[PDB]
Amino acid sequence: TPVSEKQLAEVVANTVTPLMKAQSVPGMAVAVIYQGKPHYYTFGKADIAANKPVTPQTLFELGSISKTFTGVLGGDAIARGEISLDDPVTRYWPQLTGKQWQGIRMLDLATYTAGGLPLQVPDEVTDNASLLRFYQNWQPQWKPGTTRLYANASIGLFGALAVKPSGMPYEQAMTTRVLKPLKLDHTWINVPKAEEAHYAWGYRDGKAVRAVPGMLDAQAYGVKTNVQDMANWVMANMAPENVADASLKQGIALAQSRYWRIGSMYQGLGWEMLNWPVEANTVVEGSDSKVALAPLPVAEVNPPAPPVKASWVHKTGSTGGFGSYVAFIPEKQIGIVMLANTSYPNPARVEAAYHILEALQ
Repeated sequence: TPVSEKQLAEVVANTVTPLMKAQSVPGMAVAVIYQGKPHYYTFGKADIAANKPVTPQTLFELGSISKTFTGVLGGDAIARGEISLDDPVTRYWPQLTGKQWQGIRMLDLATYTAGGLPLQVPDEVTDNASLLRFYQNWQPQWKPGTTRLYANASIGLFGALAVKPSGMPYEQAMTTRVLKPLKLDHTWINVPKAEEAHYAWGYRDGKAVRAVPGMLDAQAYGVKTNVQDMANWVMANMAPENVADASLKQGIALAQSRYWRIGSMYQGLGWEMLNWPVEANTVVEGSDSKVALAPLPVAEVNPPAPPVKASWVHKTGSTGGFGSYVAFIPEKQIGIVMLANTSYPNPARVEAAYHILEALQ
């Protein structure tokens, strides 16, 4: 169904406007990838009190969508020959001597199958000495490679260890190996003073808020970006054949590979996938925290299945004051980015995105 630019504009507006009013969303930046190019639509305010509108230059906090960058950076390191997903975690952290770590691979850290690592690294951890103490003391509730339990303590460590062989700190490795080659020049972990004027304000219970530190925060949920950079990020991931950097294109393919199957979903590195075609209720009913935070049994995909073009590839992300979502279908070469300055229900994000993409397929 060939939709015109005019009809596309109407499809987006008619879906986004009622959503924002029902969910009390202050502002939203949307990007739709259709017929080889990005289409931008901006709504509302970035700063309500100052009355600043949302523009394609407005910066939003990505939340867990930051994990897709971690997965690709890790994939790039594997493609360079620096690390292997089959290597034990201890190969990259010798001081981690606890015997409970035997059998736990880099793959397990990256895909939340280490055996029960908790959602977050505790507040007590304020340095590297205490970080080690935490992982050394941890006792697995399940055997490695049997149970998926979404955790920042898991993927966060994967990201920190994956960049060790390069000799660069995580931020520097991400900039040099992923951001720069893709020309994502307005994507930050640390927003410079010159860019603070573009930084949107997040809202929670009417209160204006913005992200604060941690330890493995950059690896798990510390990325800030505008809708233009995000659209290009989605384009590189849905069409890696067009990226020149050889290790990066392979890294993108590795992040979308299928390592485990959990019911109707498949776990990649950062990215999560479902076979296309898929109905909305399957995708929507899967985005509920009750199911998203639960420890679920996994089915090993061995060897890992390469990227399947007929897939619904996506990732949700939130912070105290922001709610974002990204979804794309490679077979159709269509995708969408929805960045907002309020954390509204994930099922609502999925429903809206599915509605828009359904009109383009």
